[PDB]
Amino acid sequence: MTFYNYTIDKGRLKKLIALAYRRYGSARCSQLADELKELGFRFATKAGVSISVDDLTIPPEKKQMLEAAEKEIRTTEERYARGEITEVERFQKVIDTWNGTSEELKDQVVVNFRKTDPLNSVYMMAFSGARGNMSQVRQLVGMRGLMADPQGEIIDLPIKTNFREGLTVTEYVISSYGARKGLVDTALRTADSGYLTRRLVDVSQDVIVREQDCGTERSLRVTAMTDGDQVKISLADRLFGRLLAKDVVGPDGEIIAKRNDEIDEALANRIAAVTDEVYVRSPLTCEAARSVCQNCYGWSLAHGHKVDLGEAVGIIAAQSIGEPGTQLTVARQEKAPEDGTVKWGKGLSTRKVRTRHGEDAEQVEIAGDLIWKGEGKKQTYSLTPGSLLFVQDGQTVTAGQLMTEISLTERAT
Amino acid sequence: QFQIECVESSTRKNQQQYSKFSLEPLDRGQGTTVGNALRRVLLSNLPGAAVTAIRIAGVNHEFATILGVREDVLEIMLNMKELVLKSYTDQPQIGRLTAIGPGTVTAAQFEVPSEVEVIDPNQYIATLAEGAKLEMEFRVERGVGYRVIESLDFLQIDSVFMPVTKVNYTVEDIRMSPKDRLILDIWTNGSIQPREALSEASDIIANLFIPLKDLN
Amino acid sequence: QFQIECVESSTRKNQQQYSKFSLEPLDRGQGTTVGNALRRVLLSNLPGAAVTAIRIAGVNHEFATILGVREDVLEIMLNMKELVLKSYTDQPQIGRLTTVTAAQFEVEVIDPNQYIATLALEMEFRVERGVGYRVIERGDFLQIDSVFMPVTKVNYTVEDIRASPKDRLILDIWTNGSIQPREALSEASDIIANLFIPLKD
Amino acid sequence: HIIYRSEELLGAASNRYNITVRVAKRAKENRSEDFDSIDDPNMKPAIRAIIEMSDELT
Amino acid sequence: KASLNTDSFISAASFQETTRVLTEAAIEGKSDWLRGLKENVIIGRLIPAGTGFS
Amino acid sequence: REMAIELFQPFVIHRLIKLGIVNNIKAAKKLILKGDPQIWSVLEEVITGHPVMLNRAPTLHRLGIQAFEPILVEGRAIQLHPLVCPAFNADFDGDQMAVHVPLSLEAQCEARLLMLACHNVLSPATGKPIVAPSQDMVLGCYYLTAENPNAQKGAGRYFAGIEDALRAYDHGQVDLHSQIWIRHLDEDVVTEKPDTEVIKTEDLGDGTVMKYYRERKIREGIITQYIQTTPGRIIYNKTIAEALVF
Amino acid sequence: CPVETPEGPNAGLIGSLATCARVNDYGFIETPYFRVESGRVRKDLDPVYLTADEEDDMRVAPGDIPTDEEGNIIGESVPIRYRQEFSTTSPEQVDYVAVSPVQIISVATSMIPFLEHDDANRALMGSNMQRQAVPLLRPERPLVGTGLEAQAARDSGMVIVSRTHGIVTYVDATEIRVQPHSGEEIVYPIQKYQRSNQDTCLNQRPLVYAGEDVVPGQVLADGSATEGGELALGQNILVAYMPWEGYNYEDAILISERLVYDDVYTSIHIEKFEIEARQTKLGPEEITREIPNVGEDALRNLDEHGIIRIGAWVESGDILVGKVTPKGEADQPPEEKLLRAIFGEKARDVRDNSLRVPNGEKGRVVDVRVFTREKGDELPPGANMVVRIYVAQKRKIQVGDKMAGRHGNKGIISRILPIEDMPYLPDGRPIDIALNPLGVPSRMNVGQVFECLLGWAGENLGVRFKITPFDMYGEEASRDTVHGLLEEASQRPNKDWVFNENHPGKIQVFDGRTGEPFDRPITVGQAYMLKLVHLVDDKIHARSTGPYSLVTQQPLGGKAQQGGQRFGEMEVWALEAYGAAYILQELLTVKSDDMQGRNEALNAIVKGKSIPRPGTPESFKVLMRELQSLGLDIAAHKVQLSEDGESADAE
RNA sequence: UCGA
Ligand SMILES: [Mg+2]
Ligand SMILES: [Zn+2]
Repeated sequence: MTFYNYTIDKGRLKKLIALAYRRYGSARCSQLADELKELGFRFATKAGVSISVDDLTIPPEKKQMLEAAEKEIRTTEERYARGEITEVERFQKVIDTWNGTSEELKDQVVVNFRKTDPLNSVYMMAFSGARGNMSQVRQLVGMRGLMADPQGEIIDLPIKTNFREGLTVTEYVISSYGARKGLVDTALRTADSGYLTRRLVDVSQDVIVREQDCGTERSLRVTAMTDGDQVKISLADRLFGRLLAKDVVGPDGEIIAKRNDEIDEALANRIAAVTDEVYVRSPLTCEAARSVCQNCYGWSLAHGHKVDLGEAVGIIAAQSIGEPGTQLTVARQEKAPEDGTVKWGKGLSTRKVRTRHGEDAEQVEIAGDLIWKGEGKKQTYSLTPGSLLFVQDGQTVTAGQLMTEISLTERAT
Repeated sequence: QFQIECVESSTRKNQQQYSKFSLEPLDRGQGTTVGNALRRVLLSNLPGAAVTAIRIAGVNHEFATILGVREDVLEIMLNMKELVLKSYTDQPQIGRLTAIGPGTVTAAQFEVPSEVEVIDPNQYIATLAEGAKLEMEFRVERGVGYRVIESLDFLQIDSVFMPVTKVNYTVEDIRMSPKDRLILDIWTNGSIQPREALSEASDIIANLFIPLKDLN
Repeated sequence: QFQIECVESSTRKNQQQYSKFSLEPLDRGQGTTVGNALRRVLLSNLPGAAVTAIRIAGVNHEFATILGVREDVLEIMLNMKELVLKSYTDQPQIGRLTTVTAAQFEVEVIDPNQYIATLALEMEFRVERGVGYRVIERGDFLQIDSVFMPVTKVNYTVEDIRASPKDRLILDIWTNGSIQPREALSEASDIIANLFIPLKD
Repeated sequence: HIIYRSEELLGAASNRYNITVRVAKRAKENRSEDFDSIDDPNMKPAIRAIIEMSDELT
Repeated sequence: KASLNTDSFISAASFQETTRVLTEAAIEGKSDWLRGLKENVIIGRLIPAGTGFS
Repeated sequence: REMAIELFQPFVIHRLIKLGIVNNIKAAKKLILKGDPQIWSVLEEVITGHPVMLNRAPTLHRLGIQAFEPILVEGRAIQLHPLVCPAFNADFDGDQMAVHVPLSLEAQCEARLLMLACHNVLSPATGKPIVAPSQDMVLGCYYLTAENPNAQKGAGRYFAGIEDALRAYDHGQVDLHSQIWIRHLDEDVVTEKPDTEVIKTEDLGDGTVMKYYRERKIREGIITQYIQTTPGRIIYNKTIAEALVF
Repeated sequence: CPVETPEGPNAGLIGSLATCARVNDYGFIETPYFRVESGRVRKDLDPVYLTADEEDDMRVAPGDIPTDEEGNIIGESVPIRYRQEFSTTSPEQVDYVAVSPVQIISVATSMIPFLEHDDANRALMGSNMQRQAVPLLRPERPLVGTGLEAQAARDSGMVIVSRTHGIVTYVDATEIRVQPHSGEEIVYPIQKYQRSNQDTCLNQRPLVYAGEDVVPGQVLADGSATEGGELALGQNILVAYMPWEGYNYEDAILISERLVYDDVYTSIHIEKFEIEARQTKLGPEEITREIPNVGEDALRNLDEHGIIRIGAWVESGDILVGKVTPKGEADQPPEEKLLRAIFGEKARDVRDNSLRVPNGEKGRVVDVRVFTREKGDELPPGANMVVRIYVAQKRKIQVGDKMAGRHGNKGIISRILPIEDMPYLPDGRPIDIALNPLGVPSRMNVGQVFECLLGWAGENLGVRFKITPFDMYGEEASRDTVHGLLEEASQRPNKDWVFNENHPGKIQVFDGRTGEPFDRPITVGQAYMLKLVHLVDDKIHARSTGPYSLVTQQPLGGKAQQGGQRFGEMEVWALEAYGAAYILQELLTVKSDDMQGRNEALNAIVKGKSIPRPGTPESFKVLMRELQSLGLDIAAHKVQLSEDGESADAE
């Protein structure tokens, strides 16, 4: 037995249920979940968790961040009356200010729930994942945000209050535009997902595992599903419950992975740490007569072992896709720790351009070392083509000032 | 040890009797054992008496009216449901009521037999206005707790038999000894005394632990 | 109208007895006030015997090690804490001690083989009788923490007897081994009965 | 302990849709053999086919 | 489209375009051998999956 | 009771003629609608071992139809288990569930061996289980294994094993979030932010060295090992021991 | 109204008119507005009632701006709406202002206090659940009411109002007699327990006494769901936001036993039954008492006319009207001819068609009005005597009923605990409802916490606050109103435990079973809960074997006609994904659409030996004959050795 | 029309 010496969340409870299935089966796993809910029902009544008004702790830095955000709006409205910015440049400054202000309020809520009191009734329901969510907490103690029109146009007037301070009559009809849009989109979602599930059944109703083996040699190459910069599905999550078609020989010809070997949960972590492209058996490459082979399909994901002869895999495949159908709705920042005068140089042809905001920025279309002045710390920075710089040759920046913004369409009127 | 005393004994206008008791001394953690066990018996196990059935002598069901009375049969049965009565015979009794005149009907106009008394007078029943007459009669039966009603023109009422309304107790420390001091508040409806309800509640708990120490 | 019997009993390899009782018939609501009042008396208000103070030669404080013994002197304070015995309400006496060799002692010792030492040792302890617990703060005999707990675990469940409805109390008593679970129920019922007899008046 | 006896029967059989037919075909033999006046209300013929098949499995 | 171009005319007429499948099946003289699911439900027999496989 | 007497009506009538109470169906149907207490004793002996399939519309996945073993309860609603609530996607604000009763002997063996709720822990879509604490039991387990830095009441005490701390929780010795050292000789101890480094190395006499850690305290030459934890985490770890080891 | 709309299929197509909205003679909706002249709201004259012409011409401010006492407007930046866009301009440039903050919402949304603190999705549900609350036996006015309940009660038409400004003379339970002054005795009739359309009561109770001056517009007699003056749809009882032992797990309600014996949430439902003595061509039907095969067990409440009396307690399975029907079959089987020839007792020519009480129905009969011919009323053709029976019953609150509040916190009661098991306040008062606090922060139901904490302040004071929605100073009108009035209730010398300095909206609650206090303080308060029409009695349905369809020979569907549950296409796909092939064949053959398989399956359970292999279902043979009538030669064959013959599925 |  092992000793869990940490605080138990919802996601740490699902790892305990999945560990009891792999070792003991289904009868002892259901008894573990039957005893874990006697423990949860007993110590929730003994705790006495309750919601109150003052449990919704509004952070005291909200007033200091709302009057600082309105100063950036007041210095933009006065620039609009001088003809220095357009209507699109004024609209891009107002929306990016209030959306950026709500991100500082959302991060201040999580910090204030850990320094003031770790055992808070709103924080316990959201951090443990019982019923709350951070999109629902920020509407209770933070800012509501920027709502949109019934057609989709974001209104420039924000809702600075929340459900604890109370909305106004003007802020209630703006919030009703999204409540009606979210209500009529739910009823049309069930009619589109219901017809999609029916079409997936009739196209795969006669897909029954009839034979044991077919004797094919084709395979399907699977890799890590990376959506550009960040990864979504790892290699260990795709090899789970699928047989092998080729040997994996990474270190010195390692024979730990052979052909037609059932990959377990811990075995998929060993293949993903050696190679990146694994050839597995798939029903796309299956050569069978009006059926899918038993080795080409893989494991039963609800039983933990291989599939049996004579069971419809197409009905389970059509039901697994149509079930979540009703619940389906590039540049970095730069900084400088030293204040001084930048050195442009003749090596970069920094041309003048205009950004999406109402400010001028010299656009650099080539490389170059944007070196700023310093006493002992020579702060240097590299350029990038297509981005823009802000500092001019001869200007003394302040402490921690933004030097530039390096980079790591649709038509509208 | 175990000195029982009464701190105060308040009494409302013939409708409630509040008394404050005290227990000193006790053990290190027996302030909750004596306190909570005496509260659960006083609120659910004390027997009482109330009006079970009413024959109004002229209306067969409950969803009709009487010509001349301000209230119908249903509002009369709700006023007699909260009537405070007591008895000693352990038998269903019969009490009558007549009313002629334009005045209101109170609990003092009843005709109860021997060993059955009305504790609270001036209980509001339906009023008469100068042109009618009420000849209803009621049945007084004893019971424990709350009974479910699931003869000749009798209307059954789901009466209650709880003479004690609310019991409150706090545990206080005395001044090395970890002993406690328990005070108790008993609120009755006048049908029984709080000193008599404490003696009856202590009889049930003492008899619940008689055959657990002799046979074992 | 009341009957009480034991459903089944069990005893492990160590002397730790266990029994399950049944209370029938109880009134509506009386099954909870009986099982909860019996739980607080059986776990807290029960006299027991334990080791409260030991004395080992060559040991000055609770963190120094003694030559010859594999474990520290804190382990001797923990192994002597779970010593199952009964003093039969006597005056505090002096006990002596000369594999584990737990079978020898200078009071009837129940299950006399749990753990003493694994040396390749002269101890002098005392036995007191009381109720509750005591925590010894640091700063002759070395007084250790002792817990007088003759009954370790009490579980009770209340279910409906028939369909006025009745209740049925199923009481489970996990004793230490010094006293019987049937005997511990008769002692705990004597304490609750002595608190309501002068209250009846 | 009936749910613990069913998980041992479904395991080490290689076909969960075939060993449930042998339980259903043995329960009809236990029902025809229990046609006398003695009828146990706790041990159904469908439950007795699972206990008897797990004892002969070992 | 793949649901209507199958070998069974009963499984295609119950899904969509009943007047178009039965017109093509009558002229071509198609034959359903009751293979697979969604036919034995209409016929009234055991499905070939599950325990009705063998 | 009034719904089970209608669903299991041919099974009650067969038991009445077999026991010798009635002789036909007309004598049995008049005895059922009369309301005798002997009829409910027959209905109690019939439903034992008879599986009943429960079903909630709409049926999105295949775990929306599961079989159960019914019991006669008091009231007029179906007492559903709270653990199968994410499976049926059922909420207690007006949901109605359809009840179905099998007849043949082959249908009873398929509802028990293939359609029972205890054998449906894992979902058919992914490999992740859905029978898990969801809303009210996660909050009971988060508060149990939490850390309250104000209500200690006897923190920093050494106890002899797991069973010594459970006997100290029934008394008023320790709280739920007290810092408690527990002598535990096992090495498989998982925790948040684990470490293998040894800080504050203290050496005793006769060559014995104490290996101090952030949460552990191991006496090296392993002789003893003390674990700093809360008594709420000991009650949680004791529940997994009595459920997985039988 | 942007909030009140039904959810589901008709989401947005069925709207509701607002509070101050008005339709002119042309058919356009108008809204009143106050004139603003030079930054000063001219609240002296009548409004303008603009007919949606303020879009491209006028600048309209809502009713939320802070104004002064006839001087000016306090705010410097007034948010307005101009050409369907929101903007903040100068207060001297505006033209019109709204007359009320409840002008946007309807008359049902305005009954929700603290509407600005609740979400718009839960305010949609709170307005729909308020229109489903049953009238209780003794209603009670809310303590946190909005103040608009008095106007909605008089405009409903079920409240007797005065018109003469006179002196009340005689008051009883049936009429109220006053005399007009500056044929002088008018009689106001009072209906007593009349049946409604949704099986509820329409009882009216007298309010005034004899010898009292009245005014035109004064309540003389309130309705069933109406208290004195204002409307009352529920009760004010104690609430606590604490999880119990799984009894309030997922939107479930735990109530106490005190709500049962105090007649709280007890409504009266009056059902109506119908029978008719029609004209059968074999012989005329008449209502008699001597009906065959029914003894003295059901002929106790008849007055020798076949019809029941008034005030008879009927239960499930009784006989309300005993009606016979003549038959002319004369097609007796040889088994029944031998059984009748032994013991005699030759069968009559009549058949018992008596009106009976359905399953799970009981009550007291209150109206046995019979409408026959030659009495002054018209009858439908083919009918001799029309009997109408009205049965009233008193339903208490039970396990399985659906209760809700004014903020969308609906739920179903799962357990009714006694008062000694519920938690209790430190004065000894127990807790009625133990609600779950987990559903509060996930749905943004903040106004229900403001309502219970303010109603608890009105409980200890007895003042019955009236709080209008949509304020005043920000953060000084909702938090410091509740916490400021809770401090005033704690200043009493008898109530010091009501308010705490550390935790303001919380007190210490003790457990009822063990007597030990909980570890954390719990928010208590006086919540206003309603009782909806979705009771547990109307959802019970079961069927063993009943009627069947006309063509497909399948079981019917319906609670009132003993129907069966439908096993649709999504339910077949779950069993097809399982291994349940024998359960799927059983549900489609021996339980539906088989005139032969249903007989052998029912005979197998009674005898005790089940048989396999059911026959061909009836619904396939109907489709086979329908495709042959379309001109398609479709048939079934056999592929056996040297034999290709068509099979006869019908014959 | 109304519930999920
Ligand atoms: Mg639901
Ligand atoms: Zn293959």
